Amino acid sequence: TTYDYIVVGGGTSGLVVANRLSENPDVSVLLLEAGASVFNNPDVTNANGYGLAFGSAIDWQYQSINQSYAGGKQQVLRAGKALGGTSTINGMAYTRAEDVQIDVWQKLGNEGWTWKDLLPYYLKSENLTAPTSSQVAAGAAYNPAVNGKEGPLKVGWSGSLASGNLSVALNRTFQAAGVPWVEDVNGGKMRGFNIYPSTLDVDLNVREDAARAYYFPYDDRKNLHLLENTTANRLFWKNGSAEEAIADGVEITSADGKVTRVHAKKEVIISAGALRSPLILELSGVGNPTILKKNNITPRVDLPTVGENLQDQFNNGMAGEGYGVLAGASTVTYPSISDVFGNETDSIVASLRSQLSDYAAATVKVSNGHMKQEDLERLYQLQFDLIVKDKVPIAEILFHPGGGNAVSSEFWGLLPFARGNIHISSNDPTAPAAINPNYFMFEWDGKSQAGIAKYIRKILRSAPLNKLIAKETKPGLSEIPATAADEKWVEWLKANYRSNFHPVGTAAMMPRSIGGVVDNRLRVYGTSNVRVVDASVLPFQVCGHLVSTLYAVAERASDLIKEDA
Ligand SMILES: Cc1cc2nc3c(=O)[nH]c(=O)nc-3n(C[C@H](O)[C@H](O)[C@H](O)COP(=O)(O)OP(=O)(O)OC[C@H]3O[C@@H](n4cnc5c(N)ncnc54)[C@H](O)[C@@H]3O)c2cc1C
Repeated sequence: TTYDYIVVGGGTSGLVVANRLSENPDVSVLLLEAGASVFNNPDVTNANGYGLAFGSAIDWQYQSINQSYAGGKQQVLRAGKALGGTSTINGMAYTRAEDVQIDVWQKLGNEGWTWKDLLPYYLKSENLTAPTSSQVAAGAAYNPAVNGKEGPLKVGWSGSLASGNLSVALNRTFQAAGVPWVEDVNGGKMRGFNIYPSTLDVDLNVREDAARAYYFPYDDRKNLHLLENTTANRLFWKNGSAEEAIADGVEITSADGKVTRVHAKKEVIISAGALRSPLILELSGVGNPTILKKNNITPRVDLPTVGENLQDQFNNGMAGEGYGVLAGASTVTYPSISDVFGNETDSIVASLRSQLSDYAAATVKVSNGHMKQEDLERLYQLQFDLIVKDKVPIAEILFHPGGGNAVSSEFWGLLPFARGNIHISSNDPTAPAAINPNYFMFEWDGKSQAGIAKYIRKILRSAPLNKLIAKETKPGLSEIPATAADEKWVEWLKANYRSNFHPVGTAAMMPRSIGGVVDNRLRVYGTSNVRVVDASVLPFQVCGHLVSTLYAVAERASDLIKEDA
């Protein structure tokens, strides 16, 4: 039961690592996956099936604690339980990050993590199919210099894509609001309006999940091994004389309930997702001693920010009704703070600036003092500067034809300041975690969401879109009158929001001295040979949809692992 590498979690990120490490025929790799293949699951393969698998056997359906700042209700936190992980149930959108927000990773002390360093790995991951003439006419575009042609992840546009009145009107309406069309949001500058591509195999007309990309075309490799329906509980350690912890292997529970062990000669890579990887660490004795001791776990490594620094987004939705049939492309708009707030920007900025130290003080308490005031002030300053000085997008706004006369919009603030945490509730590896994203904790988080909603209301009634749109239907003017105060908007947003399912930061890549959990090679502090490679390591949220960046991070991590070997 001994392998060179064990990769825990055959998901979006884990499959990349397993693929790349097994390129060396003399290296054995074991993948552990709690779920199973969805190669033949038609609700996964369905190119238009986003949403169908929600609440099914392939959705973990994690649940938050009461969201005390958001009206008190608990929230489902969805995630894929499948070979391919969350890439099997997600919305398939392929968008990246702002260059300067990846550059911040190196600024805060993560050597080698910048846009210029990550770009080659975005390229390495990707195989973009160029749009057809009909797709071009609909608005599909790309910058060849920033798209890969040979990577495992197929990317492209739907065969159903055709030009229509709605997407043309949106282009014009956003341009009139000062937000122009851009050919590609994936070259490090995201601001603009765009007919975005998807993780789609256009040759087959199926969802391109991580397993179809990185696993199945390679499953004849004799040095790559997969255990499906197999849950990793925790790591166990070599018993020696030195302080530094050396992982010996992983304890697993199989479908028949048998608990056994597998061993790693080189390293254990944890890729179980942002809502599981930190828990695996805690159960292994890597985490906050107070939490471990409450659960009768002896610390192997005192690393009290494991599970801290959880950052997620929340989304809301609006809708309109056309005079007639609405048709065309699905579109994304990434507006900056000044795009959303216009002439009130300076006042919004002044208010936010006056709040940063107070946000930090509140977050210190969330972490029971394990993130320091000074450190959080500096982290929040970096985010503030991205918003205010670099003018990174503060919102994602999707517009979709909804069939017939319907148009829907789905939107979210990209960079809320709220931080929460996730922690084990017991030493029992089956026990649900206490998950607390702290949605709506800070004024900016709700105020920006309300600003975005108000902006969308304005767009729906602006020229030339207002020639197509008869009225707003959600919330509509009955539910939220034209003269309603911001509190009415915030109350409505709180009553109707969903998690955006973009949790990051629970094993954050930062210097240990500022509260990081992993180093710049993704190695867990205090260990020799344990890495986390998944959304847990992102130290801040990004502007785009996560898989593109997670694939790139895992591609780069794979090279770092090989170099260390
Ligand atoms: C509904 C939804 C829609 C989304 N929309 C988009 C979108 O349109 N575009 C986009 O880019 N991103 C989207 N996202 C986000 C993106 O899909 C995820 O952030 C990303 O897939 C997470 O990758 P990961 O490697 O961190 O974890 P995952 O892909 O979740 O992988 C973790 C893997 O570990 C397994 N696992 C967990 N615990 C254990 C255990 N103890 N033992 C063994 N295995 C375990 C899981 O079953 C899973 O396969 C969406 C997410 C959701 C939930």
